[PDB]
Amino acid sequence: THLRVGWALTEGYSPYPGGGEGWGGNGVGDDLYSYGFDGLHLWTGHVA
Amino acid sequence: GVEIETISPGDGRTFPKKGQTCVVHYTGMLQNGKKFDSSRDRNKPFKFRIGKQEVIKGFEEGAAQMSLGQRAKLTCTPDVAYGATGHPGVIPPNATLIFDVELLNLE
Repeated sequence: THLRVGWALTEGYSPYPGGGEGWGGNGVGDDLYSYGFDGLHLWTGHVA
Repeated sequence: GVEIETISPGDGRTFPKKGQTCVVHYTGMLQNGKKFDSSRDRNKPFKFRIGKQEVIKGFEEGAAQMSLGQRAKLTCTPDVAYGATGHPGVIPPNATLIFDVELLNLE
């Protein structure tokens, strides 16, 4: 189960439910425009 | 080299007694991000007894360091796990492994 807390831009961050990028299921931390962390580790640019 | 980082907290006191089966759920994936096995997909808890060489020695050691009701992310050195030649068609040679094991029950 996935749950991230963080912030995002109004233009760069465009979540489309579907393929996205990487393995799929891109959240706030996956987008480089947005910044967020999930529990233990932070997420920026789709890398933990 | 095993590094047992704690994904979530589990009762610290409980620890795997020697010569006892450990009921675990594991989701192993490669270093680069490719996922190759997931015990949740099999819908059955994988069972293995500590002290035997059935499972990878690094995995058994990490489970020994792990505690009941606690999930962790642990990395196994390729020399420990399928060093010279990997499992054919599954793990490439000289490649590291990443696991995610939960010790739900010890019975």
